[PDB]
Amino acid sequence: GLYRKYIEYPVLQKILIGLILGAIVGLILGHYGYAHAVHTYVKPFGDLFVRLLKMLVMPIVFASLVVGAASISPARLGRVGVKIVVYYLLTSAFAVTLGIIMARLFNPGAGIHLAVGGQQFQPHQAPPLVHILLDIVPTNPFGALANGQVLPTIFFAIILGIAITYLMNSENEKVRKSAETLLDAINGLAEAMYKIVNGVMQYAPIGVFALIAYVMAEQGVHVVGELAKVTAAVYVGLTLQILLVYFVLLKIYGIDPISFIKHAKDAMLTAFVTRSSEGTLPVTMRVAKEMGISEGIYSFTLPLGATINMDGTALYQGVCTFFIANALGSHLTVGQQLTIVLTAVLASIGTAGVPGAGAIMLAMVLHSVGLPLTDPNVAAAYAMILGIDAILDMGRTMVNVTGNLTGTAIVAKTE
Amino acid sequence: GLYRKYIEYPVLQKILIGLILGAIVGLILGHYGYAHAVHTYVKPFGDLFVRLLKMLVMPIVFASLVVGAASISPARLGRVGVKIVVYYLLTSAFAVTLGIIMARLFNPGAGIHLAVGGQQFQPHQAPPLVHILLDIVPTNPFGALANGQVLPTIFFAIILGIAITYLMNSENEKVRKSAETLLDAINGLAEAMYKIVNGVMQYAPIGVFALIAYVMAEQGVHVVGELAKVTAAVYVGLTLQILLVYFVLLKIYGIDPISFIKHAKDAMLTAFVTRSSEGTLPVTMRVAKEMGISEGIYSFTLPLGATINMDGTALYQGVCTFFIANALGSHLTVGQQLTIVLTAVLASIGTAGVPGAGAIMLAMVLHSVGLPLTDPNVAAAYAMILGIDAILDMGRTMVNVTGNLTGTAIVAKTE
Amino acid sequence: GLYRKYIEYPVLQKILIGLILGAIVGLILGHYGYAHAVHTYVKPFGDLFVRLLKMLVMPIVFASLVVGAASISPARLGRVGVKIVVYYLLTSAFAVTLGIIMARLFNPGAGIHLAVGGQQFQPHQAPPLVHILLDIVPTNPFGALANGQVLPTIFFAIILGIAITYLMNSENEKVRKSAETLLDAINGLAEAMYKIVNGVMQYAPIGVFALIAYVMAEQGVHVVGELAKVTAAVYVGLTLQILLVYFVLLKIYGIDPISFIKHAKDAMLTAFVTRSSEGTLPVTMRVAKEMGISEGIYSFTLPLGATINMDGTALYQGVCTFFIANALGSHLTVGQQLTIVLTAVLASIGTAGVPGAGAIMLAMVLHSVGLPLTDPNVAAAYAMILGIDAILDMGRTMVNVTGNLTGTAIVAKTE
Ligand SMILES: N[C@@H](CC(=O)O)C(=O)O
Ligand SMILES: N[C@@H](CC(=O)O)C(=O)O
Ligand SMILES: N[C@@H](CC(=O)O)C(=O)O
Ligand code: NA
Ligand code: NA
Ligand code: NA
Ligand code: NA
Ligand code: NA
Ligand code: NA
Repeated sequence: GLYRKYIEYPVLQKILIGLILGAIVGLILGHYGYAHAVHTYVKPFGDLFVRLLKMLVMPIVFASLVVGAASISPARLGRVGVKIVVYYLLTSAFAVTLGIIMARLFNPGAGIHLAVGGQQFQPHQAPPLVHILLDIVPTNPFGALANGQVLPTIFFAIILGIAITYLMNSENEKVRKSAETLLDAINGLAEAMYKIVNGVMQYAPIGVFALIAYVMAEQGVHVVGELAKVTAAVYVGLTLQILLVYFVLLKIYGIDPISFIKHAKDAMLTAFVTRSSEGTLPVTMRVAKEMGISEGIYSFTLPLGATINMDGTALYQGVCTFFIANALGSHLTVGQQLTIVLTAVLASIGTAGVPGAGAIMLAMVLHSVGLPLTDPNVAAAYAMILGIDAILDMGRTMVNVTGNLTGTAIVAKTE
Repeated sequence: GLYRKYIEYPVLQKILIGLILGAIVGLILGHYGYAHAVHTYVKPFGDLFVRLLKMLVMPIVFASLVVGAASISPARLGRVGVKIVVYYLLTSAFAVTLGIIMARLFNPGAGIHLAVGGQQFQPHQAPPLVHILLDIVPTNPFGALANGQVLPTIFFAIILGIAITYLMNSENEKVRKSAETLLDAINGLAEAMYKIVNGVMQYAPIGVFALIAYVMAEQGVHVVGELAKVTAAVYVGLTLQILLVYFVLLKIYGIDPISFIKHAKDAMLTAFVTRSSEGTLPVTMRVAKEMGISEGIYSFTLPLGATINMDGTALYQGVCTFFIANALGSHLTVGQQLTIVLTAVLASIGTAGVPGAGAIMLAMVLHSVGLPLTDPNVAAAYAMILGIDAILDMGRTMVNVTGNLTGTAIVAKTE
Repeated sequence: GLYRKYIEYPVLQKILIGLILGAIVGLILGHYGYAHAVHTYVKPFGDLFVRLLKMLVMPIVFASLVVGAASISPARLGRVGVKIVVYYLLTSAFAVTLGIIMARLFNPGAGIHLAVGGQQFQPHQAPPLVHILLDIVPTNPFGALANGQVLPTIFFAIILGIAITYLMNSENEKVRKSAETLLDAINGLAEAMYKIVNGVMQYAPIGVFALIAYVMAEQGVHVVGELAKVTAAVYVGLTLQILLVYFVLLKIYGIDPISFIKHAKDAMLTAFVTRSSEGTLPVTMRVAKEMGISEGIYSFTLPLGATINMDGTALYQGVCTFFIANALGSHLTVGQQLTIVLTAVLASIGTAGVPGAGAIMLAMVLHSVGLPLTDPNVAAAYAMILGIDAILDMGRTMVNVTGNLTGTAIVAKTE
C-alpha cells in the first residue's frame, strides 16, 4: 500500500526531498503572498514533528545519563568534563573570530538606509551569575523533570548514577539487587525512548517539509540587499566553521569525516529544520549511540553541549554585532573586537537551545560595545536583523549540533 | 466492633443506603434552609471521597495503559480505536436525537416568565482546533503526568508500551531484561492502584451520602415548574438512552445486560454522585477488569471515552438548547435541529470530564443556532438552567460512564 | 593532596571548625559593616549547601516511606501514629509552658522604648481548617512530588506501601513478581539517596561556615538590650527543653542520651545552620537509620514531625508573645497564658518547616490574646522581634529536629 511504500523508502532520501520541496514551495508561496496560508495549514505538521521530538527530551536525557554515569567511573567523568569544556570554549572563541573575519571581508550594513520609528526594545539586564550557577542544582528533581530544566536533570542524574554504582558494589545482597533492579528499569526506559526516536524519524520528512516551507514563506522574501549580504556572511562563516574546525579536528584525531557525516546527517537536518538543539537532542543522542560512542560519554556531553556549546550562535552574534555597528556608521576597534569575542562566547553559553534565543542574547553583545538597544538606530538595525532571524537560526543551530557531536566524538576517541 | 461491622457489610447495600438517606436528608434540610449547614459540615466528607478517587487517576491510567499497550499488537490497537471512535460518534448522535425528541414531546420553557437583569455571560469563543489536536502530544510527559492531562498521558503511555514490546523481542539479553524489569514495575504500580481503589470503595458510602445530600440541599428545592419539566425530560431521555441503546446493543452482541449492570453498578453510582467521569475512571477501570475484559482494550478505551464520549452530556445539551429556544419564544427548524445534533456531538466531545463542564459547553450549541449568551433573554434562560446544573449532571455523568463501559464491552466481545 | 586531606578529616571536626569560625568572622564583619560583602560572596556557598540538601527531600521521603510501609503491618503503623501524635502534642505543650516560664523569670520588653511609624503588617487571617485537612490527600501524587508537598506524599506513599505488601501476599505469581520488582526499585532509589546524603555531608562544613557567618553579620549586631534578653530567654528555654524533656525521656525509656547525641549531632548542626526542618530531613533520616531504628517507624515519623512537631517554635512563640505583651505594657492573665499555650501549640503545628515561618505564625498567637498586628505598637514590637528572627530560628529549628528524633527513638523502643 501507499503507507508501506512510504515507510520502506529510505529516511534520508525522504527527508531531503521534503527539505528541497518545502523550500521551493515556501519561497513561491511567499512571493505570491500566501504565507498566511502556509502558517495556517502547513505549519501544524511541523509543529507536530517538533512536539514529538520534544516529548522524548527529558526521559531519554535522564535515563541515558543515569545509566552512563552508572557505567563510568567518576574520575573518568571529571576528565571528560574538563576536556569537553575546554573544547567548547576554544571552538566558540574560534567561531566568533571567524564571524568577525567574515563580517570584515564583506560589509553587511555598510551604507544602509536606516529608518527610525519602529518597535523599541528594553535594555538587556545582566542576570545574576550566582543565581544562574545555583540553579544548576535543583531543589526538587521531580519538579525539574516536570518543568524541563535539562541542566538540573543532568546534575541529579549524574549524582544518582554514581550512587547506584556505589550501591552495586556493596556487601548487602538486598541493596545490590535493588540497585540492579532500578538501573535495569531506567535502562529499559532509555532503550524505549531510542526506539520511539526511530519511529518519529519516519514522520520527520513531513515535518521537515512543513517547517522549511513556513520559514521560507515567512522570511525568505526579506533576504534582499544588506540582509542578503548578512545571510551570506553568516552562512559562509558557518560553512568555514565546519570545514576548518570540525573536519580538521576529526582528521587530526583519526575520525573519518565522511563516516561522521553519514552518521550525523539526521541530527544535522533535524537541527536545521527545528532550530532547537534541545529539541534535536534525542536524534543527536541516537546518532552518538549508532557511532559506537560509549553511553557514559555522550549521555553527559551532548545534553550539556546542547545548552552551553553553541558555535553557530557565537558566529552569528559576532556577525550581527558588526552589521549593527556598520549600520550605525561606527567603527569597532581591535579592543572592541576582542570584547565582542569574549561577550559573544558568554552569550552563546547563556543562549537557550530554543528558536530565536540567539537574537535575544545578541543584546548583551551589542551592549558590551556601547550599542544599547535603547538607541533608536540600534533598535532599527536590530529589528532589521530580527526579520530574517529564522533563516540564520536554521544554519546556526545545525552548526551548534554538529559541533556538539564533533566534540563528543573527539573526547570519546581520546578515552 | 463497629468498624468491623461496617467493613463487613456489603458495599452495594452501604452505598445504596447512603444515597437514599443523603437524598432525603438533603431535601429536608434544603426546604428548612439549612443548605449552608450541609455545605459547611457534610460536604467535606464527599470532597474527601472525590479527592481520594482523583488521587488514583493518573497512576492507574498511565500504568495500566502502558501494560495493556505492551500486551496488545499495534494493529489490534488501531482496529480497536477505529471501532470505539465509530461507536462513540454514533451513540452521541443518537443521544442528541433522543434529547431533541424528549424536548419536543414535553415543552420545557414554553410560556415561561423570563426575568432580565441577572448575571451576564461572555460569548463563547471557539478555541483553535489545531491547538487542541496538537495538545494531544505532550511536550513533556512528566509535566503531563504532574498536571493531569489524561489525553497526552494516554498518547505517551501507548507509545511507551509499544516500544517496550518491541524491546522485549530484541536479540540483546540486557535490553530484554531491562524492558521486562520496567514492565514488571509498572504492572506492580497498576495492581497497587487497583487495590487502593478497592480500599477507597469502602469509604465510598459516606462520600455518596454527603455528596447527594449537598446536591439536594443546594438545588433540589429549585426543581419546580418549568425546571421540573426540564429535569423530567433530561432524566427520561437518559433512561431511554440506556434502555434503547446500551441494553439493545449488549443484547445484540451477546452480552447479558443483567450481569453487565451487576458488574458496573459501582462505577455507575460513583459517576452519579461525583459528577466526574475522570474522577470515576479508576472505578470504571476496576469494573472492566472484573468483567474479564483484556487490559489492552479497556486501559485504552475507558480513559479516552472519559473525555471524548459523553452521551448524557450530548442529550442534556440538546434538551437545554430546546428549552432555551422555547423560553425565547423562537421555533427551531429541522435544519437548526440537525445543526444542534452536530454541534452538541462536538461539544460533548470537547466537554471535560469534570462537574459542570457540559453547562459551560452548552454555549457553543446555543450559538450554533443563533442564541448567543450576550442576549439578555438567552442569559436569563441560561441562568435558570445553571440553577439545577448539578441535578442533571449526576444523571448525565452516570450515562456517560455507562456508555463508555458498554462500548468497551462490545469492542472486547468483537475481538 | 589538599582535597584528599580535606576529605579524610573527620566530618564532625570540620563542621565544628566551620561553625565557630563562621560565627566569629560574621560577627567581626558585621560590626565593621561588611554584611553586604558577606551576603554577596560568602552566602552563595551556604545557599548551595541548602539546595543540595533540599534536592534529596522528596525522593528519600517517598521511597523510604513506601519501603517502610511495605515492611510494617498497618495496625502497627496506626499504633505508632497514635503514640507519636500524643508525644508531639505533649512535648509542644511543655515547650510553650517552659517558654512562658522563661519569659516570666526574665522580663523581655519590659520598660522598652517603642518607636511607632515603621512597616505595618496585615492582620492574620485564619485559613479554613477543613481545606488544610483535605489538602493532606493529594489530587495528583505526581503533582505533589513535583511541587514539594511532603504531607500528601506521605499519605500516598503509605497507601502505596500497604497496597504493595498486600500484593506481595497474593496467589498470582505475576502480581507478586511485579510488586517485588517495584519495591526493589524504590528501595534502590532510597539507598542511593542515603549515599548522596553521605556525600553532601562532606561539603557541609563550607555551607555551615557560610550560613552562620551570614546570619551573624546580618543580625548579631542587633542582639543588644531588650533583644539580648529575648535571645537569652529563648536559648535558655531551648536548653531546658532539651535537658528536661528529651534527656529525661531518653533516660526513662532506656535510651542512652550520650549515644543518642553522638548519632544525632550531624542532624542537629544541619538544622541549626539551615533553619529548615524539611531541608534537614534527609540528614535526620540518615541519623535514624544509623541508630538502628526500623525504617517502618522513622520513615513515617520523621517526615510527619518535620511539619507538625516543633517544640522550639512553640517555645519561641510563647516567649515572643510575652515580650510583645510587656512591650505594650499589658499584663497577661492566667487564662490568657493558657490561651497562649493552646494557640502556640496550634501555630507550631501549622508552622512550615522553612526559615522564618514561626515568626509569621506568631501573629495568630498574638491575635489570640488581643494583640493584633494592626496596632502600631504591636507592629513596632513585632518588627523589633523580626530583626533577630534568624538568630532564634537556628536554635528553635535545632530543638525541633532534636525532638523529632527523640520521639522517633522512644516510639521505636516501645515497639
Ligand atoms: N536555536 C538555537 C540557538 C539560537 O537561537 O541561536 C539552538 O537551539 O541551538
Ligand atoms: N460532569 C460530566 C460532564 C458534564 O459536565 O456534562 C462528566 O464528568 O462526565
Ligand atoms: N524554621 C523552623 C520553623 C520556624 O520558623 O520556627 C523549622 O524549619 O523547623
Ligand atoms: Na564551542
Ligand atoms: Na547557550
Ligand atoms: Na457517544
Ligand atoms: Na468531552
Ligand atoms: Na511537640
Ligand atoms: Na508546624
